[PDB]
Amino acid sequence: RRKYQKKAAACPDPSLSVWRPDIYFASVSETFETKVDDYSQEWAAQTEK
Amino acid sequence: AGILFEDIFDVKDIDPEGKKFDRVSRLHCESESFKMDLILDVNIQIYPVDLGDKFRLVIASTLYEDGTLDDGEYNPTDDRPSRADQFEYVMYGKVYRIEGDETSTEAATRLSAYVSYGGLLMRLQGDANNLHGFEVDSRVYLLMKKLAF
Amino acid sequence: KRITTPYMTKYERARVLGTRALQIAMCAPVMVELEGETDPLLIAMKELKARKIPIIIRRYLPDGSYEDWGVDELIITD
Repeated sequence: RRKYQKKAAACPDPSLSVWRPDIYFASVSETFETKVDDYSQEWAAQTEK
Repeated sequence: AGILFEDIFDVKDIDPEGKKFDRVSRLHCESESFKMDLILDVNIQIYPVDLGDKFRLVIASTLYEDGTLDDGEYNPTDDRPSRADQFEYVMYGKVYRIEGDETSTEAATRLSAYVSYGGLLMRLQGDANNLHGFEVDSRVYLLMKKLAF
Repeated sequence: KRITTPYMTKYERARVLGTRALQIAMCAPVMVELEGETDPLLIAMKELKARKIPIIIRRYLPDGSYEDWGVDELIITD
């Protein structure tokens, strides 16, 4: 019955539902992480040269 | 000597893009001893340049030719006999971009230099071997003097 | 067990620097070395910079629970 972990039992909750945003650092929203990761992919290609 | 660059240029075209700012002429040039171009803005009331005028160009980091000291502060009341002002037209401003056509390599053979002399710009594109001392936000002098031959 | 904001919000700073400026005025004891100004708010704002204001803040949660923060503990922004 290990497919209760292959199929995840739910989605993992957001980092603002768990781990409230004023106390736990880097608990940002899930569209803010995509913006920061796209910018860290672009910056590491434009700061290289 | 704190001479970051020194060459002899020849004006081939004046303001081809056609923007015509007052008191300021844009001077596209080519070089002689290097393989470079030059896109410089002058002040045309005081130091007039026409097309077909050769003039030597010096970009230096300090004006004191007795050692690189790089003071920064402008004193009109002090004059030293070791200035590099045997030239005629002297500007001052800082380098704001350098760019090149690198393809996963470092310092490709066509490097640029964008200097902003208080508002008057400059593009000195050429080989990377001739533009070593240009770092970004380095405050360099411009020194030019009209040749006649 | 105190899990609230480590930082001092603007309303916190308003009430602290207001009461402490009235706790400088009404001939109350001043607690910093000064140069001779005459406005209570400048005294109470130069005491916040020097971590000298001794106030405890009862941050009420909506239940009725209160946490006791000291002004010394709260990181003020610059």
